[PDB]
Amino acid sequence: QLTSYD
Amino acid sequence: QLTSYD
Amino acid sequence: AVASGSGEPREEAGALGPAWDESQLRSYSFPTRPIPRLSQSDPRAEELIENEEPVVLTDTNLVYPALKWDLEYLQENIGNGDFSVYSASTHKFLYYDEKKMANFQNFKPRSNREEMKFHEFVEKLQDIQQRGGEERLYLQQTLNDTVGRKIVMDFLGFNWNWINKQQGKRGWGQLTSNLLLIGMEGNVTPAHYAEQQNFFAQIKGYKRCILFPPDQFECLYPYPVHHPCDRQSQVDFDNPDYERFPNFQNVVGYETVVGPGDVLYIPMYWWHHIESLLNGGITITVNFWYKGAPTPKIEYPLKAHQKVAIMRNIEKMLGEALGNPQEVGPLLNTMIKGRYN
Amino acid sequence: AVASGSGEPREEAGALGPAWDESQLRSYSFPTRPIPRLSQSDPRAEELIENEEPVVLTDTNLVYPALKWDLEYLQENIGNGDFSVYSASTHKFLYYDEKKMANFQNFKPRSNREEMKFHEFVEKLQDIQQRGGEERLYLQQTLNDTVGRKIVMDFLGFNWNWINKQQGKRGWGQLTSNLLLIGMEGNVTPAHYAEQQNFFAQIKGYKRCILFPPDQFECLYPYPVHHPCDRQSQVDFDNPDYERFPNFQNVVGYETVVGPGDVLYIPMYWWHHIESLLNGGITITVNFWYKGAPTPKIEYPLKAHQKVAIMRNIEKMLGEALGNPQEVGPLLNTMIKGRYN
Ligand SMILES: O=C(O)CCC(=O)C(=O)O
Ligand SMILES: O=C(O)CCC(=O)C(=O)O
Ligand SMILES: [Fe+2]
Ligand SMILES: [Fe+2]
Repeated sequence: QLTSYD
Repeated sequence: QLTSYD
Repeated sequence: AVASGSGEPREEAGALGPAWDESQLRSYSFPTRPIPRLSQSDPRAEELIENEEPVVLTDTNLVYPALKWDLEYLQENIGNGDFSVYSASTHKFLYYDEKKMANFQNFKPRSNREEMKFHEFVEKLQDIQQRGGEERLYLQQTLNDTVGRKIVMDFLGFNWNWINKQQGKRGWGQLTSNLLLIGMEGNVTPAHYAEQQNFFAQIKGYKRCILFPPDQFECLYPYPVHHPCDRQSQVDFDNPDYERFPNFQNVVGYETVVGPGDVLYIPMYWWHHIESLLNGGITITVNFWYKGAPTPKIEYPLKAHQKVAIMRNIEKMLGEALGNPQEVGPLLNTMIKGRYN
Repeated sequence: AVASGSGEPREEAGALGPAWDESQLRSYSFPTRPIPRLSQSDPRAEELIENEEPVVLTDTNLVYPALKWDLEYLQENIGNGDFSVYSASTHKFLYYDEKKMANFQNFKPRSNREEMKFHEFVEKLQDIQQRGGEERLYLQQTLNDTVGRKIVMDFLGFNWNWINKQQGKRGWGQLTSNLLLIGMEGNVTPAHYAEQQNFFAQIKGYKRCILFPPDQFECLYPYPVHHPCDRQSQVDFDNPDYERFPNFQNVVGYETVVGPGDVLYIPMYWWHHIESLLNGGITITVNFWYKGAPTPKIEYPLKAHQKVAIMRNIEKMLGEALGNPQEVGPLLNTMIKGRYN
């Protein structure tokens, strides 16, 4: 993914 | 890991 | 050209005159276009929110019961809980993530937090206004279950039917919190961005909100992710260092002034600089934070906020991998010098 | 000071004179210390290999049966298989990964591959020497099962007992291949690094090997990972561009000249620049590539080669994430400009 926030 | 080669 | 800014000040009902005037706004080096002010029933406003673009809703009745809130009322029904209160010798209230203050020792905080009882803040405020001091206070406290019955009554009267439905139509996650913000005129919360969707409900006083889209990451220069000021711009809007931050000369913002009853939709990842008008009196605001919708099963071209997400992750991973966030920069530079730049 | 270089040329047994002399070595802008030349029975050599530092073993008998190899013998027992053969108008043989030639269109190859029969290469070589042309050839072909019975006999005579045991004591993975390299004098294989352990067995002719440790990544400037020349230095050792590659002025190498019977241990990640001595005649080499040991269950401080591993991964991930390797650089720059540099 890597295209995910938090 | 990320500290792995290939 | 189309850099109208906030536009001509609104006229308060009953010929009470202009709610505010330009002279209350600070001066900045960049242009801005106006954020649209619409009615929640207006289809456009729904299109703007869905397309994650800012918009000012004028008739939501989101926090109708709170329009009556003022220092007295609150210092009479908010309870005896503890309320975080920041201070500053300047008008700028830069925020610091304490859990990150260890990664950087050479960091000197400028605004210290201080828990206290509402009556203490109200007193400390009155006291500050007494000797005509220069110190500034900004109470920012999440609303917990320890608030008086009245405040709880007021809270229940919020227009949940409207917001919950908004949350539904946007696929958003859960409401994480409601931060109550009471601040002194002239106070400034420097430009920064959030990872959550935000409904900013103005209650008392007037606030000038300057927003920048995610695609202006290049001109705003956020601090390193592991730094305490993560998500904030390193650029001092009052004395911008064009040598260190050249693309700030290219920054273009969207602005508007919100007042009692307005609700500003600040989309996730959008930078926002917020200031309480000068000589405008204390200001009160309650915001609503929601986790954004989940991440799709991706499609190119990639959106600006997705690249920001990528960059944040890269910085995070390298920090763990190298075992020290301080090595992130030297590694990134080694990687690009003479190779990608 | 201790920049001896390869040291005084070795004297061939039987008073046959110096095997070679300085005038056969090209001239470079950086200093170098000598790579130690030891006996396989010497404890030091084993320490060097274990600590992944280069070393020249003089008595392994690794490819003893091949010491007799020459163009004739080979063009008589190697078989009728196809042999990759590169060409070049210059002495520099930069390598290009074809599968990556799509990521970069504005890339113009300098050395083209060309399959052919051994007798064709030997002829094309003789023909090249006929008209005293300037073209240069470099045959580099993996040894497959299609080689003549003799070559197979010779192969079996290699000192497997020694190498297999080396592979055992270092925990290395499996032998991936044996590349047979036959080249013309003056030929140069520009500086580059590998992700595998390498035993470089010299057979015919003399080769000057210049190695740089992994920690000199900063001074060698490898091409982007997605570029065809991935793992190679962008620096032209003959006409170094100090404006684009400032730290090349800080590069310090380890060198040595290998000849018939020497085995050079080129540790994984170590850069190596290899040149066949000028007017030294054709050269022949057979190398042995092994996958390195597995990755430990990590410990800090991190080793230089581990950071290289990290940087390669970061470049790879961003290439996939962004959906286009061409966006890697612009993203990396956005990430660091005014933030980490
Ligand atoms: O109004 C302020 O001063 C800060 C508020 C803010 O940044 C927010 O609600 O997201
Ligand atoms: O000897 C050469 O010219 C190239 C060899 C090489 O790079 C290797 O064996 O790793
Ligand atoms: Fe905010
Ligand atoms: Fe190599």
